[PDB]
Amino acid sequence: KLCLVCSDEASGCHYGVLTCGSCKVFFKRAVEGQHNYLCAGRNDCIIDKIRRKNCPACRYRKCLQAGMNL
Amino acid sequence: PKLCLVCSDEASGCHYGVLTCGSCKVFFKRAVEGQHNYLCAGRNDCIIDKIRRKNCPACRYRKCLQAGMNLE
DNA sequence: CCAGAACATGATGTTCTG
DNA sequence: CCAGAACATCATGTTCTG
Ligand SMILES: [Zn+2]
Ligand SMILES: [Zn+2]
Ligand SMILES: [Zn+2]
Ligand SMILES: [Zn+2]
Repeated sequence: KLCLVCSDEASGCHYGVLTCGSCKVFFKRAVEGQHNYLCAGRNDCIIDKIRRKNCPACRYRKCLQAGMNL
Repeated sequence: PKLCLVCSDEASGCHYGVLTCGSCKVFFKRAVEGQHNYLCAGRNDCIIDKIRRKNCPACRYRKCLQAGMNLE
């Protein structure tokens, strides 16, 4: 039921992992994109339904640690 | 000189009482009028510079107020 | 049911206007 | 020179399509 990356309502098993739709397409664009994402914090941001917008670097990192893969 | 007191980018002039760049100018005005409720994902002390200022509206808004920005 | 594209919408930053 | 609106361009998220 819950996205393992942002804890929003999950939609299905995506890229190996139970995630929401927004996290699905974020992760695909991160991996297949340039993107030199820079954290404004300490590389340990909270990733929420809301706070996931704030830090792509941490969102992407949390995706990987969740086992998201192509 | 001159530098934005909010994000350290080049200031374009004195806006809402403070030396700021144009982007911080419109950001502030947008924030003090808008919805908004912003949430920090870090520890309420994010680095706000030209690079990172898009990351944390909450901290950028905070720096705007600390610098003394206001509508009058 | 899922990947990937598309189509809205959001958030931002520069330019134009008063 | 500055405020506010308008325009353009993102990043993000939902819906359509394979
Ligand atoms: Zn998610
Ligand atoms: Zn971060
Ligand atoms: Zn600024
Ligand atoms: Zn912050």
